[PDB]
Amino acid sequence: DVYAQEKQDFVQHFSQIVRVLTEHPEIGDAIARLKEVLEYNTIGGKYNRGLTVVVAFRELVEPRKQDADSLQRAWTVGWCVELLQAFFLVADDIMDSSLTRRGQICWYQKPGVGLDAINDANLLEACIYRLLKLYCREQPYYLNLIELFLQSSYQTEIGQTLDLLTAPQGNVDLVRFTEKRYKSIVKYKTAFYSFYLPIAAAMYMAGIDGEKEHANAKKILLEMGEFAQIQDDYLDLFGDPSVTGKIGTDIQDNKCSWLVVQCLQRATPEQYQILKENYGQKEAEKVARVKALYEELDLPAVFLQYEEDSYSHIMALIEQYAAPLPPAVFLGLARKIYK
Amino acid sequence: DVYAQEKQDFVQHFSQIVRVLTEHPEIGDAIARLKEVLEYNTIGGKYNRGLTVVVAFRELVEPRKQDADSLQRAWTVGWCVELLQAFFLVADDIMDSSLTRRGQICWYQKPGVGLDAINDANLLEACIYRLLKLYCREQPYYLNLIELFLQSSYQTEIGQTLDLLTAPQGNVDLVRFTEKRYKSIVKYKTAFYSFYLPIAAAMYMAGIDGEKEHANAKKILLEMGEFAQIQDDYLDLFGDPSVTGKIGTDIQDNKCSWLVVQCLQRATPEQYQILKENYGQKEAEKVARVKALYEELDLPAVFLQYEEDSYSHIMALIEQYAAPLPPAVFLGLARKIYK
Ligand SMILES: NCCC(O)(P(=O)(O)O)P(=O)(O)O
Ligand SMILES: NCCC(O)(P(=O)(O)O)P(=O)(O)O
Ligand SMILES: [Mg+2]
Ligand SMILES: [Mg+2]
Ligand SMILES: [Mg+2]
Ligand SMILES: [Mg+2]
Ligand SMILES: [Mg+2]
Ligand SMILES: [Mg+2]
Repeated sequence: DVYAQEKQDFVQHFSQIVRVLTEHPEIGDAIARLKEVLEYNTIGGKYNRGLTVVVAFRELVEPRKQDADSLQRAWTVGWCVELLQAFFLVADDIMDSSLTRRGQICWYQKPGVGLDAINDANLLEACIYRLLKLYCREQPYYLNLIELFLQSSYQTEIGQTLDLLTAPQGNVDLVRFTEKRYKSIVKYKTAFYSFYLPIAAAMYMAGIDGEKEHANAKKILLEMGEFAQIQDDYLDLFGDPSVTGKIGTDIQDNKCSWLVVQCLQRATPEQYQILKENYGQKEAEKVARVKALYEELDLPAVFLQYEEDSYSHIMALIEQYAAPLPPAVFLGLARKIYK
Repeated sequence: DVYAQEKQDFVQHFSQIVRVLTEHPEIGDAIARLKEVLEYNTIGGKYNRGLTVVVAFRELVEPRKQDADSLQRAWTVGWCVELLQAFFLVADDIMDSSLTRRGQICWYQKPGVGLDAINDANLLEACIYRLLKLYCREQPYYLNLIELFLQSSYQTEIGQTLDLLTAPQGNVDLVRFTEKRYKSIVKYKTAFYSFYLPIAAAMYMAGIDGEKEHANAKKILLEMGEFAQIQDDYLDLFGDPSVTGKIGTDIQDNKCSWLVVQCLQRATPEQYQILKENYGQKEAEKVARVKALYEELDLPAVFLQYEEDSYSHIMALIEQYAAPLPPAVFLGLARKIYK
């Protein structure tokens, strides 16, 4: 695996990122806190979004053009994608009332952190533009990268607004949980930043700035993003937290999950009433009742059939839109998403 | 007053900003929520930071160069400074546990908003870069403006970290409340975004990009920022909430206020013990005890003498560093700050 090898080399570069971001004695205490925020929240994941930048860069740039400075800028932009994700996740954990992430308690759940995590999240986002300035300022793709990260943040935030508006706390929202609504939330809240952003960053760094090539890449990557969020929704309830590193909250949070959308399409009038009575509530027995209904409607089997259909669809889109990019750019990512 | 006239003309342009930011039917609901966030949080203030952009622009640019498009870009950048402030304040109200702002309950205290305000704050920040792209993309100062707003956000966030680290909830922190600590917090948390950012934005728009001229402007503006935060700290306890539009929380939040720093410099060993026992706690009787101690040490009189000394100092800095900029750029702002 092209990711599995480059993984340890990627993590080894974190130490330099922290040193450069921690490099005015008056702000000493604030800088020591930023280092703590970085070390707790940006390290511990699979680093698939950040590694995608590095792997795509090595596949798109001519090896004679892959000098020490060029590769350093590639790893740094990969770490900017990981920082963007860390910004979103620190805040998403507060708004989703989550307990754990990447095998440890959520940063905001830590004694002595609490709602100060809001500012900590904003500092993580600020660090992206600090790194882009320090390493890419004199490059011709500088403005393209800045605008890509800003645009990806706007899209994600619009997606999170849709996610939160469809999931009001204390209100029965089954009418809102439609396939059309689900597809819009997922496109904006995760597909852009998770798949389009790292490949587009590598494309701009390789000097591929054409509107058509970015549109063709986006066509594959947004569909891959849709499947990744469906899988994330499935694992929220049916995944092993020792593997996922987090505890699911979608049922309690009244979320427009892929699971609830599939339930509503297959439920009898009686089964709809069970869902209405038990969904979007904090009671453990009500959550268990929803999971029992999902297993009764064979939703894990419906998911298994969907993964197969989605995989074939994404492969047909790679055949249609990959050119002139090497298909291996999209196949490597598809190998990581589909298990 | 050059601000008092241009105030109504500034507010009249908000309608266009909202229309352009609310201009894909799938994200309809999210866009309707963004409009609600903008209308609740960006309108209702004095608009002094946003007006500073417009007034400084008209004073720095030749009237023959002040065309309809140029002025439209000036009002828009003024509204970007107001959006940046709205982003910081929506989040600062959550972390300071505030109740009201600009005469109404804090956005997060609204029933049905709560911690979703975290995402709402992030959308306000995203809107800045949406407006810069839509109006300033083809201008030579585009990258300078983007970098100025990003740098101002980083500085402010570093300042807020320092503010929160010096004010731990549940801990007696009087040792930390020094003049040197206070001056660092204030420089970063408010002075850059409140005074340096709007003048620098107008300077870049007028084609004044020289390192020396920006350094000379900053020398005046950061000192003005220091006084504005001291006045804000004084009004937190001794101001009229019908005038300030907000309720003070500095004593309850264990903040390193200018007032507590002055108290600690003038307190007898007995008075220090009263402060230690009553500061940084939510009990109304303990807050009242701290205010009684402040009035006993004549801190409102100490503030009155400070405003006079600060005013003379800022005027001496205008005489020293204003040139070649018209002194009226700094005098107009000084007239607004000093009451
Ligand atoms: N997309 C952000 C984070 C998530 O994927 P996560 O499962 O919390 O990591 P969400 O389900 O809240 O959308
Ligand atoms: N500077 C941000 C907001 C304040 O000025 P405000 O008094 O809450 O408006 P703070 O005192 O929290 O610093
Ligand atoms: Mg979540
Ligand atoms: Mg979420
Ligand atoms: Mg999830
Ligand atoms: Mg405050
Ligand atoms: Mg504050
Ligand atoms: Mg205050």
